[PDB]
Amino acid sequence: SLRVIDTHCDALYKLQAGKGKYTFQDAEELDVNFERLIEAKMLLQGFAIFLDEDIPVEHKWKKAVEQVNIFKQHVLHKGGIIHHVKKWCDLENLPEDKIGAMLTLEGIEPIGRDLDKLTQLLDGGVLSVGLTWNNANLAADGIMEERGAGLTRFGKDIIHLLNERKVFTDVSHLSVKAFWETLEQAEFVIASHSNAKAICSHPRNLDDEQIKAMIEHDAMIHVVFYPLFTTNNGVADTEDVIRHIDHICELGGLKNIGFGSDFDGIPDHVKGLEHVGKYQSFLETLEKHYTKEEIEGFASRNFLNHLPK
Ligand SMILES: CC(C)C[C@H](N)P(=O)(O)C[C@H](C)C(=O)O
Ligand SMILES: [Zn+2]
Ligand SMILES: [Zn+2]
Repeated sequence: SLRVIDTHCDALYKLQAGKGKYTFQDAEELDVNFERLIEAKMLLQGFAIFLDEDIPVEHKWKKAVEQVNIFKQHVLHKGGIIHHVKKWCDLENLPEDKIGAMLTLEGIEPIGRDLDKLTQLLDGGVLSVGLTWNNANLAADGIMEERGAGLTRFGKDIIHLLNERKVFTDVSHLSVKAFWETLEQAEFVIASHSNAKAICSHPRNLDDEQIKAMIEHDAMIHVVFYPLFTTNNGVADTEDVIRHIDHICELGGLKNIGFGSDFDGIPDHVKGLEHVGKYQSFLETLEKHYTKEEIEGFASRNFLNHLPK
């Protein structure tokens, strides 16, 4: 078996929505739960902070802080084993009996116009920040906004702070224009959950030009287990996920590929990747296609080679 790094799940959004109905220990309805993370042999799971687009502007910060509190109270020190990775040394020094968990921020909506709110989140240990979800916000346009604009000054100022703090700038969800501008501005670039658009043409995916640029930037691309972004017909299994891995390798990105499941953030599943406990069976499926060294690259080593430094 091999340890796993997965950059993106929406367990916090789901736990929050559940209103106490879900036990993180073992709830079957949670794609990511304690028992399943153990089964996965998880090394590091990214937990996104994300609010429904319908949480009003005046409550977004409160609800985000609530998610951070859910993380601290119900995820963290689960089994004593879940260990909060708040800085990159925490991961590099992680005890072998621990499973690392980091916070990431999916769109800067919760900070309003206040950079100090972002500072608070970074101090709290957020290690990757997506400037946008799908919508227009004060930092940039996300991919679903028809205007498709790039970065605002605020967006640029945010990226500068991220660079300074050795935090990833996450391009998943950005408009095409914001993507290109972000590559010029950001020092530590990741796509925490995006697939290849040549293989599945959803606008949420990255085209060949974008993928080549990511590689040139020495960025990480973390493939996502959502059938809608995996196959054009919307029905997908693990071999279909591998077609994206193949494609990125073909574009020169063997060492730039990781996993970003989007577990708990998706209405249906890739067959064979129904929940995070399926990870080990998926890695063995990979053995028909790639060497153990290459698979270890996808599972953890690529990400580990790209920590902000
Ligand atoms: C919690 C649900 C509603 C939204 C998630 N934050 P998502 O990560 O945006 C899932 C989606 C398919 C995507 O990645 O585009
Ligand atoms: Zn998410
Ligand atoms: Zn998302």
